[PDB]
Amino acid sequence: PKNPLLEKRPRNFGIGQDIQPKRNLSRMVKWPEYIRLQRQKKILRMRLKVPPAIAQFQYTLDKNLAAQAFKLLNKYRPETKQEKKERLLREATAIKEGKKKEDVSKKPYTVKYGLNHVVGLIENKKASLVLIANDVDPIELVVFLPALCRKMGIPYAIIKGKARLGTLVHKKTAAVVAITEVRSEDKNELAKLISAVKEGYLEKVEDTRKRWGGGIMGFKAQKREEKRKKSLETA
Amino acid sequence: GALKYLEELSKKKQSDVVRFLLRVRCWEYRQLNVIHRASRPSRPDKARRLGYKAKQGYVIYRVRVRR
Amino acid sequence: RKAPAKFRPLDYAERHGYIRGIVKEIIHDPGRGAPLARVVFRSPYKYKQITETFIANEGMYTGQFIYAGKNAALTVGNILPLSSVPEGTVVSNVEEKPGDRGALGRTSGNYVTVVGHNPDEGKTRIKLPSGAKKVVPSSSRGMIGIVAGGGRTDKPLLKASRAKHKFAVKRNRWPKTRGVAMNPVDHPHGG
Amino acid sequence: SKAAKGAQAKKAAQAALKGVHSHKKTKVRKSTTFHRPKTLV
Amino acid sequence: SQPGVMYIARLPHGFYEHELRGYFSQFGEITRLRVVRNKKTGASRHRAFIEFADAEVADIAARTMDKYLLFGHILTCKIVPPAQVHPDLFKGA
RNA sequence: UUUUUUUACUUAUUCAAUGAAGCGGGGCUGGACUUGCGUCCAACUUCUGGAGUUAAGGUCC
Repeated sequence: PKNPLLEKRPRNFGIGQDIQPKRNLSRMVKWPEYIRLQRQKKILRMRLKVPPAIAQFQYTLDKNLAAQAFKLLNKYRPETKQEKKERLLREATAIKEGKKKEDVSKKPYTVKYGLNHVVGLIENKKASLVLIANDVDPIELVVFLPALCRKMGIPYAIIKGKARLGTLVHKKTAAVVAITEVRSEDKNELAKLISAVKEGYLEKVEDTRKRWGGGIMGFKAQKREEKRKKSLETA
Repeated sequence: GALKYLEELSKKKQSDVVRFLLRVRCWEYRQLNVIHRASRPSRPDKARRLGYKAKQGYVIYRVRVRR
Repeated sequence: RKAPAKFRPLDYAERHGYIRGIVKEIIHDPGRGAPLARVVFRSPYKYKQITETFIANEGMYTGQFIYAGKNAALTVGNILPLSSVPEGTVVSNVEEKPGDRGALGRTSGNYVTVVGHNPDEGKTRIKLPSGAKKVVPSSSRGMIGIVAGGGRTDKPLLKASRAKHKFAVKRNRWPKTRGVAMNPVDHPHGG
Repeated sequence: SKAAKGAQAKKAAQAALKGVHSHKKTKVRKSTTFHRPKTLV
Repeated sequence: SQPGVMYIARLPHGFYEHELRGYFSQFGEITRLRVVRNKKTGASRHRAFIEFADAEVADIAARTMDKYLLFGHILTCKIVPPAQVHPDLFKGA
């Protein structure tokens, strides 16, 4: 049995009755200027009309194809510092015993990176697959690169994460990565990935990449326009 | 390299892409301080040909002056 | 002078219902011909009470409850938006825009007459003390009544000392030397 | 309903093409005032 | 209302009747399903037909899983028209 | 395709307020008209110079 001395004291939170309870005022927080600036920058980029060469970067590889591309490219990460030291030690022993360094070291297969290097490989038509980060600032560093790949007949794909490409290339950030050639045990996987990119990304973004981006209205503007058009239809 | 493409694109200041980028960057730099630090050059080809290097000891400061 | 004579900020309570305040003091404001009323309201968001300073309408008294908001009654001292008052009502401290806390009809004996309404596009036609006709948003607030202290200028000042005492707390230029009493270097009327 | 079936199909398509981490955790702020966080000195 | 029939090909080994039904029941209700198989060996011919109760659900699933890279196979998912669906397509389903 | 007019919008710019506190769109309840169920409009405190603040309580653990 409950104590009869216990009582309920409900609070009426109407206008002019009780002190208002502490609510979630997160929609109305006076934010710091850097947070406000980045949010309004994103909002303004949505509100203005985006030319197609910039708006094409909104179309990106999906989760499955990005995971398959990273599953292939994780086998071809560049040589680390300790591995390079061990290789140089083996080559030094080979020189000491009087052999060429090519007699002890094998031809490497790595993911090619660096923006100038990748652009040179695309111009020389040596790249087999190009992955371009979707968030490069300034955007002019990569805004020509889909058109360059289309001119050279190179399969390209826009992918989420310059940091994600940096994890491939042991860096914080990579703007673009390229595959030129792989080993014989991964040639089939590379060809299947290239065909998958061609059939599931490029053919789907062939028509959307030529359109303008942005032009979206805010929430209150959309609601005002809906009220206006229903008012006009009723009247 | 890419910087040749950036040079030829930066020549075309009246194109749609460059015009949009200039508009949004003008808005952002107007909301920022009169003198503030840029974390990286917004025109890397121009900075590189004027002598900027990605080395500890090189800084970029963005400034606006009344015309 | 301690505090300016302004309404409360336009908040949720005044926009949707009403809030009650109590008149604690009616005080003389140096340099102003109209008395001021200190009114204490509750804060809806905290325990501490908030004290405001209004221009006192004639008939207001200490210990009186006044009500400010959309649903407030049509009574002297109450603050209502002009959309909630009928035509012909006289009001004081009328806002030009909702939230400027009072701009029109503020001196002693003066008021603003609510001439008409346009509910279709949300405006209110009013008549100012100068006789001008103005159109203001209907959600602009006004205190019902006439500013206290009317007939102040009916009495002659009768003395240079009384004029001096009037203007010394008012910072107006007194005494006033005529332009034609001046040298040509001082005034265009000089000479 | 047809709207419910369509919503189920859209949710399945979203899960297939983007994953299941569709939501984010956001702090509740009782005040409109932001303070500088206290860091190690 | 109108039922929907989806033809799916390039099936990887292991992606069979129960796997298909369980996967596409997330998209919507499946009324019929048949994987084309050889009668001499019982082995799958890497193609199947799925008959959903709802055509819009079938269409959404087909656009979702078209060109999907699964176990080295780029899946084919198309919607067959009601004019070109066969009356005896789901015999033995 | 370009040039004028007027005629809407908001994203530049401008003004004002606030402790950036309740804006916009829905849902619940009631009232009306309507059509035979869509709108708009209202939720909450008015006899008194008192007091109102540290959540009471419900329900799963």
